[PDB]
Amino acid sequence: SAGVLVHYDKPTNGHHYLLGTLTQMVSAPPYIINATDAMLLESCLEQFSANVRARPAQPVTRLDQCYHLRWGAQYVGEDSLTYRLGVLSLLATNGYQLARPIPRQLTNRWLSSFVSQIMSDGVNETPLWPQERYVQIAYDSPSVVDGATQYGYVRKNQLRL
Amino acid sequence: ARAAFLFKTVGFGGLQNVPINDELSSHLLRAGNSPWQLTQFLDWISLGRGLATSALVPTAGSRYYQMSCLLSGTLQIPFRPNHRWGDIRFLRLVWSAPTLDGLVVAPPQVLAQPALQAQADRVYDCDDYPFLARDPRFKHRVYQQLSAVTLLNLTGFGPISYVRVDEDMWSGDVNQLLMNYFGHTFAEIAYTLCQASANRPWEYDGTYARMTQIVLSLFWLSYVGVIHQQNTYRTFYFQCNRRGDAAEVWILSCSLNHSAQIRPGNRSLFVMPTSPDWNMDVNLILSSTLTGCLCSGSQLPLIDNNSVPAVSRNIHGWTGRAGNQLHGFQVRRMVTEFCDRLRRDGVMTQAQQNQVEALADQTQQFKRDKLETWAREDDQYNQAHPNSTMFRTKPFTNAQWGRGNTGATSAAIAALI
Amino acid sequence: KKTAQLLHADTPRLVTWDAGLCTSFKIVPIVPAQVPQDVLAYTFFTSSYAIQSPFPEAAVSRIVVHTRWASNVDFDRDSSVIMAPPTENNIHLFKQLLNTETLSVRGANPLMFRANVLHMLLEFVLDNLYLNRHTGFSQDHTPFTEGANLRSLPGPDAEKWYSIMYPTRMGTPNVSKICNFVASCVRNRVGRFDRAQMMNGAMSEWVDVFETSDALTVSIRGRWMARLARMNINPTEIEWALTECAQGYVTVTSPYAPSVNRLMPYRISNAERQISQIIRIMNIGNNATVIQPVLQDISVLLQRISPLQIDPTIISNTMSTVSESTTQTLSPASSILGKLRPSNSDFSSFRVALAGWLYNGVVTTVIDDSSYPKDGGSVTSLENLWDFFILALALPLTTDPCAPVKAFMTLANMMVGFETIPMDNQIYTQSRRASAFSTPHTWPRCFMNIQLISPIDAPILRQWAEIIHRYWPNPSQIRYGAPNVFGSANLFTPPEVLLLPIDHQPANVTTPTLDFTNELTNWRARVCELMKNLVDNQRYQPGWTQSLVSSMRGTLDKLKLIKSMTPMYLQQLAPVELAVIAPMLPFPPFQVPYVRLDRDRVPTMVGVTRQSRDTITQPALSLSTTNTTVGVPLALDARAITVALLSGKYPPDLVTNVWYADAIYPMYADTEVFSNLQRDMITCEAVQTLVTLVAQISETQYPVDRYLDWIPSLRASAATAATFAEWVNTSMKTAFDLSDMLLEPLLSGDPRMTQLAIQYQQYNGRTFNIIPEMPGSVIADCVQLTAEVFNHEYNLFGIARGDIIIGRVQSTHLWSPLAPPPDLVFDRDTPGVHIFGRDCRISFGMNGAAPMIRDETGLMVPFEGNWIFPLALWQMNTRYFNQQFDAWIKTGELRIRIEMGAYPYMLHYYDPRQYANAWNLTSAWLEEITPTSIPSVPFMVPISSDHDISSAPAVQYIISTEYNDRSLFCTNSSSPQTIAGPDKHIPVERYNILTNPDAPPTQIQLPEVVDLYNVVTRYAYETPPITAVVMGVP
Amino acid sequence: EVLLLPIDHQPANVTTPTLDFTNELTNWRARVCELMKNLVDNQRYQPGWTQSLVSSMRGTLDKLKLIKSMTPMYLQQLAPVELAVIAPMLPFPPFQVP
Amino acid sequence: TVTSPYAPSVNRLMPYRISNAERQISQIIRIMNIGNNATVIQPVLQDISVLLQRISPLQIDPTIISNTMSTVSESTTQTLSPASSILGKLRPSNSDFS
Repeated sequence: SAGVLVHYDKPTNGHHYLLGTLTQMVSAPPYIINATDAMLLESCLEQFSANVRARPAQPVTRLDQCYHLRWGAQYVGEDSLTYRLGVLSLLATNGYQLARPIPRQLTNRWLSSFVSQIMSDGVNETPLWPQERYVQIAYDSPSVVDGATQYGYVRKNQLRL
Repeated sequence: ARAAFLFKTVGFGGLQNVPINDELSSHLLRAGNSPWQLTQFLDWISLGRGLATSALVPTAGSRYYQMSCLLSGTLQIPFRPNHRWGDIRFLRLVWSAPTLDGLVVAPPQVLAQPALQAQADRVYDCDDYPFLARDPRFKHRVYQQLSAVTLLNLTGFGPISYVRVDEDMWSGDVNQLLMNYFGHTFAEIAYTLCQASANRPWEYDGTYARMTQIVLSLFWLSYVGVIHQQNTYRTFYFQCNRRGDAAEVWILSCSLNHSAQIRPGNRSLFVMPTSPDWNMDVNLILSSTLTGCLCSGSQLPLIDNNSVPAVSRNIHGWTGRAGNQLHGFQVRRMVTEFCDRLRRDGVMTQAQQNQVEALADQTQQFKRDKLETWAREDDQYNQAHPNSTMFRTKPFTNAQWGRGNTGATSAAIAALI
Repeated sequence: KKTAQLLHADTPRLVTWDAGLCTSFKIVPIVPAQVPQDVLAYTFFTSSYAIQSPFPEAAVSRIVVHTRWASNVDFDRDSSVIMAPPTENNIHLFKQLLNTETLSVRGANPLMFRANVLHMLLEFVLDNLYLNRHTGFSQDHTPFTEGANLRSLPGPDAEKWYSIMYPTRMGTPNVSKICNFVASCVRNRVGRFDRAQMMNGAMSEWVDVFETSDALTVSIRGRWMARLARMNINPTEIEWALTECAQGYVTVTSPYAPSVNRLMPYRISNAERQISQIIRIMNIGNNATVIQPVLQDISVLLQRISPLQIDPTIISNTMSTVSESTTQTLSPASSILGKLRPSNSDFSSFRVALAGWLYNGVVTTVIDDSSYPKDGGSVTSLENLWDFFILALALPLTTDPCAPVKAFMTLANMMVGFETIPMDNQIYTQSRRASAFSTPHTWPRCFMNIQLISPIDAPILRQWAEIIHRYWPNPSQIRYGAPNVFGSANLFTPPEVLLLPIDHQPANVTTPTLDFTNELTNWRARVCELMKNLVDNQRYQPGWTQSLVSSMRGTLDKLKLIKSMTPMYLQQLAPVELAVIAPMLPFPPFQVPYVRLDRDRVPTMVGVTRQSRDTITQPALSLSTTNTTVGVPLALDARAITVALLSGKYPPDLVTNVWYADAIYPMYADTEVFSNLQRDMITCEAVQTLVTLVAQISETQYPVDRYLDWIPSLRASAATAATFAEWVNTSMKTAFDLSDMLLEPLLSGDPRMTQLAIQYQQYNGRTFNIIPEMPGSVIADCVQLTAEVFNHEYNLFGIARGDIIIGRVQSTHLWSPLAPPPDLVFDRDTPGVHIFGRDCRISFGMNGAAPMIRDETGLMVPFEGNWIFPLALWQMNTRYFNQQFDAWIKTGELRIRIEMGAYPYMLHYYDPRQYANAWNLTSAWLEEITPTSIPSVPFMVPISSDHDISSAPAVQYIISTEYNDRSLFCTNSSSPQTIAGPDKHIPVERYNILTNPDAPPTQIQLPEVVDLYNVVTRYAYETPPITAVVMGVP
Repeated sequence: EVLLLPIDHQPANVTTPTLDFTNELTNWRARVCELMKNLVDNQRYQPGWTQSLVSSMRGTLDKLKLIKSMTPMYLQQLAPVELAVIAPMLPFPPFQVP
Repeated sequence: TVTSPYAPSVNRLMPYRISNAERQISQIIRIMNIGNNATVIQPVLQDISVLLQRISPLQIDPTIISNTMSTVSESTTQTLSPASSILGKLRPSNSDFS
């Protein structure tokens, strides 16, 4: 009923799944967050920071840091926090960058504002759509997981940015 | 294990549409509105004790083909790229739910609007449709039956069966379960295995998977004539008293006279009948059905592209560059093969062979006449009613009546031992 | 009645055996043979030498329907269809349904015919659900066969059965019709010709024989056997399923050898259990008196199985640990031992709280309101303090999804006059009673986010909210059951999974010693610390001595450290017990997901649907509107639960494996689940049969073929559909010997748009649906096959098809009125006919001018010609039409064609050598027509002669439009030939298996022609009880 | 030649479905039942109810909503016909304002 | 349909044709006759309602309600329940439908 998460790039001790418990995070002043939403949010922020700070000669521990949702999509609505965080995770993995600085030590109020922006009214313009089946990469995206990694990533010649 | 869930639909027989119409569809759904007919099929053939016959379903192969046609026609609505289910109709029929439980008659507003126009020889993937991808148990439960449909619709001949010989399959639990089936016919075992498969999908190397593979190997080895009462496979064999008749019965038996020496290792092949006689033979259809119900939990070796027609090539998980070939036989010659192998082994005389061949010749005469007459009636109907254009049985040509590769498949199955 | 049906339901009778003949048609001799004649010497006939003959020896023989006239059965379905010969009146068969307003005993309402036939066909199927039994054989000691094996029938007078059952054994000394036919047959197809002899010195498993029978009931019993065979299971699978069910605390064995074939039909499909569960849930809705005994039964069983027992003194002694001085007026320990108030008889209330965990989808357990403070809570009083403590311990055990807010508000009501927090409105204020907060809408907004509570104004409530939000118990799941035989009935949760509101952890040790790492103790620790905070207050103390503040914190540490085995037991032993018990329950578990504090996910509605609305044929669209809500709350006692939580005790020496092995063993010898499965199958069969039969008389949303639309039927309404469905239900219950409810939940409504589905919805608007798949049914398919056959063989059932012509015809010719020459018939397309409808008006004649009646074209015609009438026009103007037209039909040149569609008939025979006139019969038939009923049509038919006879006049008045003489067998069966009258020989097509030598033995000719000599399979399977083959270790 | 009615009329047809919301009276019953479901749904107009009763009210309202009565059908189709048949024969002919 | 045979004649007399004004005048007289006396109008309504009860095929069976609910109280201890409350107020046991 809660989602199931996975890393495809370099999981810590081998292939594994993460299942979230039904606790919540109330530290954010105006918003309540389930555990699975909190994990997706922290990882996507990490990958955005790593994208912006990237340098061609500077290696990184992992090329992808965002989580992927593998099970339990049918329990999540399109107005919800989990679905939008999944879309944002896919965007960050593709190489997208937020148009606003991310501080090197996050605070509660900043996270509150960020979540409020995520749940603000509007629609999604980018042509990237979530699928629990696999992780889809654009034709011309500057990622390099596909050559080094064999499982979980598929590159589409017709999905281009 | 299996990673891809592709299937193939039926192809037009020169007609302008899927060869099913409203009349046949209402005949199928008279006692249950579910398109997944595989249980109701089992209630119609009546354990294979006689020659089943209906006005609209003259044979068993007719019903199998008509179930294939209905699924192929109707599953093309939810598999359009927009993935909508309740918006249009196929031959007055609409889907009840997003989860494809059954079929109902279209509401008046949809009846006013036109119907979907299906296409021949389509190949679809189960993961494309979101409601299938979301629920794995549902996907496997329906993919068993889709695998059976693909096995019928892969080539132009009859159904395809899979035979495997391996010593490490046997174990303690397999022995314990196999002892219970002593004295039962092949059809009864097939029924029970199909119901058990319906309730719970099987592990990769579970007891039931190895059990059903062993059962198929026993049936085919007895059918060819390698194994009998005086030459057993760990004391187990299949027995027919009335070889050659229109509705044969095979009984699982145990005997302590001998045990055939078996070479170590793993071997397998794909076999199929080519003559139209398969339309009236229920054991072969049930063997193909068992292979289909197995295919959901396991992965079979790929079939070569050179043994299949052009449109059925390079299917992701079914056909491949250099896979195994198909071994095709036709029924009447295989009876001579059976009698010859028995007579050479020394357990059968010449007069008994004479009687068996005479009975088989009579049976083949009757079957050929009936099938040709039904073909003529279908042609006449298609000419009279251009708005229906249906087929009651899978089409065939005269050249399929001759023998071909029968000796080769017989030799290969004997060489499996 | 409903709760008894819930606890246990009647087991249907499936397996029944027939030892007679598999036939339901009978040949009878309508007219006697003319043996002592004066052209042939009596020595010619084989009747004078007393040879028993396979067929009646008579001048006329005819086929009639008589279900099970040759059978010998061990159980009686008691639904026979018995038909009298056509020389008798058979109207009573057609006037059994909706003919309650018919006055005459001799008439029936035509518009009801299609209703009466369909029910009749159902009966025909229900009487033939049997299995053919293998009796025994003997070898022929005579040359009449080539050493054939002949079968023996139990019972008296088998010497006639031997002559009936083997037609081809008779000698042929004669050139009669019977001798010619039986000489034309083949001689090697009599008796047995297959045998499955598997073990020496035992019964052969089955045989295949040639014998007298009909193909229709052979098909029916073949389908029945196929269904029962798919239902079969073997002892090894039963052993594995029982071993899985007990989680390893029970071992049973199975034999290992070649054994005889058994029949134990118990495996069904998952959809059948789904449908049964939905039917039961709509059967139970909104009634607490129906479900309360279920929980009582489960609680008693939980006490029977479990090692934990409740010892109240474990609290009392600790309470006597400290002493308070005899110089004070209030004492904490006295308050505890007064408000807790144990008597050990309330253990049920504890167990009932656990059984409720299995049913939170239909039942909700809530704390009784009287447990709360009578006038509200004040922190200054000690009773109110400990009442808060009792409630704060007791609430987590319930399945009420609003327990956390109830606890928070129970404390907030205590602080009124001490601290304040903002509320949402003026109606639900801080002084509102906490029980009023019973829905997700009443949850206050300060509870969601902690910024709305001041840390400086209400620090205690800030801390309590934090404690609740981060330290409430977590939900969990366990595995149970054995779906390889029992399947599962889980609707919303996945099969094999049982959900709990409390986290579960298995034990590593079989000899446990006290441990406090369990979640329940951790909660109590939070509670006691929070109590200490507000007791230490200097604002609370003024009325209390400082030693009293100290003694309060002391007693808070006594209960913090009580030796309580209840918490560890729930964390480790109780889930195992629930998983063991659940598969044996007669009402299987039904749950919706537990949510901890996620208000966007609390379930707010559970609804089943049973019919559809207007112009909506798809269930997914109509479920959201047509559903009906289900559920009741249940009241529990807080003090009992709290005492049970504080005072749990294990036996002094416990080894868990031995205890559970000894406890669980007896309960697995009971086999009620194997009966429940057969009950489920029968329920699903009945539902599908109802749908298929109802679809015939009225329009519905399912696709079904329609064979009987040539039989007249009324404009059915909701009342007629309900009345038909009640008859269907009665027949279904009588056949399978059921005395309790069946299909009756469906009948409290309009049965013309039935459907079954369920849904539940969340607080945020998300809804989840279940739509079970229709599994198919064999009774409905057999009924439709009976309809297909009836479409061609209606004559054997007593029904004639078409219309009739009334008109005088006089000649000496000897043709039959059931097959008249084509020149006596006319139709609508005939040149010169007049066609009448509604607006016929008769104008009288004057001064010798002929009277006239109005055509449809507007022309007015006199009373002579060829007229076409529909039946209703004569019905609605009976007396007037008789008095106007009968003279002109009798003597004049008027001939009238009456359109009837389907009708019964009666036969009258006569001697052709004498004068015969049929006016009396036809006048009676015409005059007995009423607006709502008609009698059987009378026909006059000549008797056939085998030698010369002279001719005589005859007058006929009724003829049929088409061939309606299919129920005739041979005429003059003993003479060489028939010279005069209708001539018929024995029908070759019925005996095609014998007359055509190149046909396979298993051929059938349905639905066109019913054969009367077939190949039948007879079985000898064993049907033992499960206890006989599966044996447990004592 | 006119007789006035406060209800609509339709041609007589004995086979009309029972749950049909094209009939004004059945539709009116359905709308009232749904409004009461809205009224009781959130329990904000019923303080002082100690234990929850929303499921029981909803169940009773659903049972009353889908009931199989023929009276709205009869009033839509056959009652106007009966009134029109009786009307010309009455000793006191009708007197109606619109 | 109604029919009435006759033979041709001109000495037949069946005086029954009048105008609309005469009927309207008589109706106005009959309206003034009531004079707010209810005893004048009570019989008319009562008899017309009984005639309608005779002719109409619709019939009223209160049991349809009781089966739809299907609730029974063990005792007075079942203090508060919606289904029993509505059944008690509707009173199916009374059969006066005037």
